[PDB]
Amino acid sequence: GSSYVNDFIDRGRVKRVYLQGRPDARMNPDDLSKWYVRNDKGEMVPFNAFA
Amino acid sequence: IAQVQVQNKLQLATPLLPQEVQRQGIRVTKAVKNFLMVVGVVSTDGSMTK
Repeated sequence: GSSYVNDFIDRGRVKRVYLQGRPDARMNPDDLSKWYVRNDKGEMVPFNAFA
Repeated sequence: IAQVQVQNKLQLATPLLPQEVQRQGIRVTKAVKNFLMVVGVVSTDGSMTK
């Protein structure tokens, strides 16, 4: 899901900033295993390891 | 009812305003052009400052 981060001026008018994943990286249930979450020690942890 | 309509349309105005303008809160007051009376105090002995 998207998330309103903050605003930005555009052509002298206030517009906002969203951020998601790519449109081809959330389409399948198998595409939800690309997203890696950071361990406290430093390295990456896969998402089908626990979820 | 003019103040009612002004801060009715201001509610629709406020989402496009920045987050900080929303967290601060903006105020709506009936405007009067003239000043009726200026009430002011002075210091006779020169002791206490401005």
